Amino acid sequence: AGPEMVRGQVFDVGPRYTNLSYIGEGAYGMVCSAYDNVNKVRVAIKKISPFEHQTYCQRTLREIKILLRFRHENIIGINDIIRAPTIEQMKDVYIVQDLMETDLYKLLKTQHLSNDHICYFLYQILRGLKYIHSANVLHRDLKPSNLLLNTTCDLKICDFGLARVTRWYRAPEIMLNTKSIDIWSVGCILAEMLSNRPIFPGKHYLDQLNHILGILGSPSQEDLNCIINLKARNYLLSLPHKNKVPWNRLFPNADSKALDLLDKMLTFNPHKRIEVEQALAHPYLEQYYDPSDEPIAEAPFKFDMELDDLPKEKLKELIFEETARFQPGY
Ligand SMILES: O=C1c2cc(-c3ccnc(NC4CCOCC4)n3)cn2CCCN1[C@H](CO)c1cccc(Cl)c1
Repeated sequence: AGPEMVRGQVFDVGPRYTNLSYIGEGAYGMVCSAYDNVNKVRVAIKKISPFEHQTYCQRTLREIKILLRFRHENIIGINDIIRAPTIEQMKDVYIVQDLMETDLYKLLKTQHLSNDHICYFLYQILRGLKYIHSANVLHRDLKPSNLLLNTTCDLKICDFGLARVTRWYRAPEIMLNTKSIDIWSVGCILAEMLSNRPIFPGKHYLDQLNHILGILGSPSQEDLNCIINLKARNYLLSLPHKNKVPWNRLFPNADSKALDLLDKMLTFNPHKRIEVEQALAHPYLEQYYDPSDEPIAEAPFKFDMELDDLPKEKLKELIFEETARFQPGY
């Protein structure tokens, strides 16, 4: 037989996983769907090739430990991990996850969402985020392609590769210098569900700022009273005045409760931005909000080691150890 190959990438995941097809990619790897001949369903297999770069090694170890600890309906998990039987041979890691049918990015390219569906998707994003944040974890890269959907509108957040204890979805703080950065991203996603287009599609860093200011209007002095990059501050002060554009002009036929929540998520000042529990409790989400049925994590997630300080080789060792429990005869 042999090991299978997909678009230039070896996928050494047989014999349990076969019939592979491309379904996505990342900076240092690729995702395929595959047939699992044990559970008799198709799965997703995420191949990661990180070991040349320390940063990639850090993220890979964070992603694995986070996801193996988390357990939540609106969060992608890990069912299996494949890697070589010896550390000298381990060049790749294969993370096996539940297969989802599509993502919100694709959905928004092809479909108009009803207000009820927007409401329901927003609720599930926030319910999952509430769990994440309750563990004192930040996702940091929420965007429509990281929101997976199955046939029945169940939603799951994926790609925890940037999790810690994308320009269009990037909060102003990030560019002008916390859980509030995920809230900003969710705001951008809500706006995108409302109009089927990204609200702040900047082509570069400066242009991103101009797009935000183009809607929010010139920042107040309180908005600028904070630690801020000098270049950014000087740049913003060099700009002419910008008027605030009212949400109901940008989104003429949107539910007014949806816009009220949007306004609170897309607040320039992170300290004034709505937090996830308040967002779930907002009137827009009344029909789904159910604090009886919104799990939080038992304890805040913490790492025992300073991953930032460790050399690649030590991290690779840790990855080898973390993944050992999935090896046969363990
Ligand atoms: O982590 C995922 C991922 C995994 C999945 C996933 C998981 C389960 N099912 C389905 N179904 C598909 C069916 C067709 O339509 C789209 C959804 N997708 C999606 N993503 C999002 C994009 C790919 N990356 C990340 C980058 O962000 C990544 C991957 C590999 C290496 C590296 Cl370095 C990073």
